[PDB]
Amino acid sequence: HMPKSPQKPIVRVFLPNKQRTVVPARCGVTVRDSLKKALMMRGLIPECCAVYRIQDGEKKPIGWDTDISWLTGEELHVEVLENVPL
Repeated sequence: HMPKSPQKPIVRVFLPNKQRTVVPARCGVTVRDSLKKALMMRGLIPECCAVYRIQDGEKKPIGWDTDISWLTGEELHVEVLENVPL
């Protein structure tokens, strides 16, 4: 056994209903494929969830299929497009 080793570059994603998670920013991997676990455990599909970052005080939208490496050290916030789960 060894202690935790988070010595990797990461991204801070805030999930709906006061939840949050941190994922390692890897080159080649998309934000979608990174947060797929977080979405799954929340029961949310990527197409019903919107992501944005804050730059110079402005909220700019982000595509799920963008490489998470582009967001190394960014704090993301998720929005629910349709709250009622069908």
